[PDB]
Amino acid sequence: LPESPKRAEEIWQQSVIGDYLARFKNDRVKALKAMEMTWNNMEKKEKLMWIKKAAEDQKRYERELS
Repeated sequence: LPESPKRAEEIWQQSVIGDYLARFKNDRVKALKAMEMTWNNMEKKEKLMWIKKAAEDQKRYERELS
């Protein structure tokens, strides 16, 4: 029953989705496109906090399995 571990990009997406949806007046394909473009353009230094969160969620998954 434990949820699968979340990738760095997914954790970041969760943090910003409300804002992109409000921007694009709830055009969901466009909000998702915009987020895809943004993540793809982000430098490693900007992705690092999300990489860390993804590493911790792998540990969360492992705890929950045991």
